[PDB]
Amino acid sequence: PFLELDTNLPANRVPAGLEKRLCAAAASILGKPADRVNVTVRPGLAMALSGSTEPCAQLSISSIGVVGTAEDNRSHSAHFFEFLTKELALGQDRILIRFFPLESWQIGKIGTVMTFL
Amino acid sequence: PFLELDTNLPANRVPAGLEKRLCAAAASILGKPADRVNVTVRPGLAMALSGSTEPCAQLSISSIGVVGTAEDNRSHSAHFFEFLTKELALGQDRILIRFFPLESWQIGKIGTVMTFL
Amino acid sequence: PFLELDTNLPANRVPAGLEKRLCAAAASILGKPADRVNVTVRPGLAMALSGSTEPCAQLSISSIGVVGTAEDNRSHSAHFFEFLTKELALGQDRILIRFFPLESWQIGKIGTVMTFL
Repeated sequence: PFLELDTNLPANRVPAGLEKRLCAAAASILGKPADRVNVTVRPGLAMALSGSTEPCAQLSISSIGVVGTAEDNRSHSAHFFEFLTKELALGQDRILIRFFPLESWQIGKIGTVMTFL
Repeated sequence: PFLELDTNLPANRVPAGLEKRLCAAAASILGKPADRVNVTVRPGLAMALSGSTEPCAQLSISSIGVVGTAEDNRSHSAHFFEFLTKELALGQDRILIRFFPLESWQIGKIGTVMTFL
Repeated sequence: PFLELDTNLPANRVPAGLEKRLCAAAASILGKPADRVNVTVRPGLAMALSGSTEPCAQLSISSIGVVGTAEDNRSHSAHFFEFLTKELALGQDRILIRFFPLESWQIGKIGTVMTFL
């Protein structure tokens, strides 16, 4: 999985080691081995979420197979909201997630694509 | 809508409050309520646009329903170019936009997905 | 083409002028004129790749026509891995790429969309 988190929290208000805890949480939630989970955090950005520049965060989650239905994503969303609200000290109205299915021919890994591994 | 703006302008050359003005402009252009508009600005990046590292900006716009045709996007592009050229003091050859349709099952909101709200 | 590179290398460990060399490399690899190539580098991020927070980089490549098959992307991946491993002093296990086909109606250019140019 590929997780990307943009926030207007400054880096010094994003708890140390968030990327590592998010990586482990994602592995558990999405049912994927932790050595296949990728996390990118981009703090200190200028953001409006739902029209408001109060602290907020946007999460993007991309994966093969497991983020392509409403019913799967409803479950995933609940868990990721729980994780981020606590970590970032945000209410649920200050987080949004976007889910993006991927296919193996899209993933370049060790100089080839996942199709051939 | 979800707008993401990457620029090689340093943060101190991106006018204060851009994210708020872009949020209001997007609401007007895309015909969506301002409390559904999201904007993320990432300044100070290293960028080449059309082969050149002169100041520039890349905008991504994602939304349900309204960014999926050439004729819709032609109109949207004109307006967003007008907005950004003035705000960022850029010529039109230094901005590019990418439009991405989204579906409700992709949007995690308040711990569920938009499908169920 | 639109290339986006996220890294946890600090900006002062990303060689000067990387964005320019990546732009020229991409033009050669993807067979596109260099004045149509776009590169964005976002350094100093907090990242885990394959579960690990050691230095790493994620590259996204978006283009019309040339990134939509496994066999095309296998070739592209080899070249981009070669480029980035050397530039960033990373092993191949510390880089991942994602390929995203685009269509002309998605690209806002000079106030219109590529469809009409």
